Amino acid sequence: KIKENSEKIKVNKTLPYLVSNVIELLDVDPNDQEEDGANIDLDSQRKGKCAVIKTSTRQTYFLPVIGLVDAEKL
Amino acid sequence: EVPKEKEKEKVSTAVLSITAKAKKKEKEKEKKEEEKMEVDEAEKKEEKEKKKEPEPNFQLLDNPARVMPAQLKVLSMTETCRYQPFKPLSIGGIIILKDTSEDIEELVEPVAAHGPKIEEEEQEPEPPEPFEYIDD
Amino acid sequence: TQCRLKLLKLERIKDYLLMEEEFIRNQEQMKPLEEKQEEERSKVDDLRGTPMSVGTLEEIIDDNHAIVSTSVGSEHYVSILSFVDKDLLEPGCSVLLNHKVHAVIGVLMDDTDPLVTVMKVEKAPQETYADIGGLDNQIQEIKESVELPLTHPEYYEEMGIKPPK
Amino acid sequence: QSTYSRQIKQVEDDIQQLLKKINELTGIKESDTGLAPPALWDLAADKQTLQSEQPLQVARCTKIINADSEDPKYIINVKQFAKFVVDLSDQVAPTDIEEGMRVGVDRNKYQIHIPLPPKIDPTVTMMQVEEKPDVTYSDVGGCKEQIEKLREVVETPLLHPERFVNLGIEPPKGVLLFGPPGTGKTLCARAVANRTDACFIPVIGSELVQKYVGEGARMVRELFEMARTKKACLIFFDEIDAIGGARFDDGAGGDNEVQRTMLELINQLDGFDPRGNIKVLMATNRPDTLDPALMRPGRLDRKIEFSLPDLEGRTHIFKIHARSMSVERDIRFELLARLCPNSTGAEIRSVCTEAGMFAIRARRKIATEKDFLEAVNKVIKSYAKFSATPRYMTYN
Amino acid sequence: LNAKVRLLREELQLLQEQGSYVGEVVRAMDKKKVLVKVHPEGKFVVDVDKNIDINDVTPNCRVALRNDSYTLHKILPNKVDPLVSLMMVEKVPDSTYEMIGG
Repeated sequence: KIKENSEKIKVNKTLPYLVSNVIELLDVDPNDQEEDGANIDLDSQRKGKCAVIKTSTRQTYFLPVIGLVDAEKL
Repeated sequence: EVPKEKEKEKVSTAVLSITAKAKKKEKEKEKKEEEKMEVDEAEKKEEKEKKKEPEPNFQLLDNPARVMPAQLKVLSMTETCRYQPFKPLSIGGIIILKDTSEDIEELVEPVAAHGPKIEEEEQEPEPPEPFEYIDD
Repeated sequence: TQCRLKLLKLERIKDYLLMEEEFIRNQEQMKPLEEKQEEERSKVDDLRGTPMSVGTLEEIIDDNHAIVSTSVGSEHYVSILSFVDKDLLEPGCSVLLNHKVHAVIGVLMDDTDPLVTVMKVEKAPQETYADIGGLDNQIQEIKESVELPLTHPEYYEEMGIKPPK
Repeated sequence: QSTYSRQIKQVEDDIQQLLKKINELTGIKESDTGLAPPALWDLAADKQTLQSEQPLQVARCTKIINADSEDPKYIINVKQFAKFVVDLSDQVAPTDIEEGMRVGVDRNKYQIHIPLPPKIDPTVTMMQVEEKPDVTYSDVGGCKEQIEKLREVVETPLLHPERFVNLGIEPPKGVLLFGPPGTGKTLCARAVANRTDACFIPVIGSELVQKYVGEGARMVRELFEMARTKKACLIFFDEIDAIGGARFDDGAGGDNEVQRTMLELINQLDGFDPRGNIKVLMATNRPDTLDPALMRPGRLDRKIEFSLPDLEGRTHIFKIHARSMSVERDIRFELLARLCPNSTGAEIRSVCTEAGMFAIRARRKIATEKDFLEAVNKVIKSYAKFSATPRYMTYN
Repeated sequence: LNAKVRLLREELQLLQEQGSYVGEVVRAMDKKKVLVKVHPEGKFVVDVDKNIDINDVTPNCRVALRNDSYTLHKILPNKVDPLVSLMMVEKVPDSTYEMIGG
């Protein structure tokens, strides 16, 4: 089951792939960030640990970061 | 028309043109005292037949009729006159008395099977064919 | 006079004649250029596709490669591919490349810059020689350098001296 | 008349029909082949194509890492300014890889199929260079002792390294050509380079220096490095008068750009690495301008002055020039030499030239002694005022 | 009205496209590809569609492109040159004979 999900990761790990720099590391919890109100409740911030990464191609990309990559270096 | 039969004609056509043009163009004669011209180009083409029309016929609409007043006779069990429906005026012509079949039922003439009295007159024989029973 | 005229007619004919004879006759022949050669040209068009990325040939290198900077703001290392001759191309020309795999298909482009236009200012004088009054001789010494090797280079080369510039 | 009219119209008409053939066969777009050397060149390129070389985008190795994925890993930065982490192929052999050198990576899957050739970072410098042309000694003026002295320096060690090693002496690198113009410093440099038969790189002092500060550092650095790697190089730094000048700053732009090229040449030469397989020849009309670093040996081992010749030497420039010409040998070469002393190599060729000018006006194919006599007395009086030598010789 | 809706169903699938670009023709080639320079992206040699406009092959005409290979669409009837645009931006004061007059 880990291997099925990681296969998609493997293709992105293989060439071609870019280098970028980390603008901020948000690192918020997968557990409730706040109960959204309005028309339908639920949470919209169901994102886990996240990072806002800036590509060197002058665009900005949002990305959910994995937990396997050490948090400290980042 | 069958693809194979026509494919033979095209192939033949192409070989004569290319082979003859190949020698004709390369030869040198203009400069020479022979003067048949250094270049001579060689093209031959084919033609295909078009729709045939032997002696005029009158065409109105898409054609559920198509007639001419000048007549020819055609045999029975050999409609090669491939009729349009609703022509009563052409089948049997306007009623026959030139044939064995003499009308005693007048201008009834369906475009399908018309066989009136064959005993009134005789102008020609009438072989029976048991073929329809055989098929049956 | 007569020998010159016949020679010229022949020279013109020989380029034409030879080029042509081999081609059409090989189309009849069952193994040489025939179909292949006509196809090869068709094959350059299909491989290149549209669009085509434009480049300028800075230099050709004898290693089966050339340095052509592509119009995309990055440099490319092109290979002699898509049926092309390395030596045939002369430096500074703009060339057409197949984008899908970098190859110089051929040369036809220059894509004209305004710098050459500024330089070339053609002549059409106000007054000119033989409507100018006196000191006729003073002009004639100038001609020695400028005019005279253009009018007749022959005198200078035969004398064997450095051509006045 | 008729036959010719016919042939013209016909041949031309044939080119129109032929037009499909003109493009494939001769070239000029859509196949530029003749398929004796291209059949070979194309064939070898194809295997590359098929896997991951072409499209090969020029990039360069910024650093060698071992992080992320395989043990061999490199960070290459493409000439669109984005970095990529790439692999390394054995799929075809990498042959020219070095850190900081251009390398080639693919746009489909970014991995190094083949590195770009050594230090082709300036393509600009390389194109202009002639490679060892043949200049005859029937136009490299004079016999003279002046010609002979340079050769011992330049030609002998390259032609034979054998000798120098045997004795255990270090071989020549440096020569300084200095003296006023028109003494054929350029002229001789070319002749002896072909004679030796070693690679000739001439480079202009003005081209080293270009718009931005530190742009000039890129061209020089990479030119000296390129020179060292190839087998036997002579870099003939051509005519630096104010394009070589002594370090100062004015606070408007300064000597900064000029000294930049200069300093770059110093850093790689002495460096922490010494001069590689690079011989250097300097042409200056002003040693007065140069930096104290350049003037000391290790790139300037022997100073030789090729300047205005001697009295005997001027006669020899007449004799060498006459061989090129098809003028009389009944014209005394000596008479001309005495009539114009204190004349450079350029001036003696203008005498021959002038002699010819009088000659064309008269409408002669051959120059005369009359034209000649006249040409020297005009040269001694008039030409002296314009001449380059009083100011350049004071610096020399 | 029926005609308007009939037209309408077809348009939605037609409109689905990779976009468009605007360039100008520097020169055309004899073989019927045209060397045009797209103003924000690179220069391309690419063919014309002759179902719409044959004037797109004419040099020094600003041209529409419809992307699918950077194919030429039609020539735009509104053109500009930098020399006219220089006059326009300044809005130079223009004055009659009286002002200087006297």
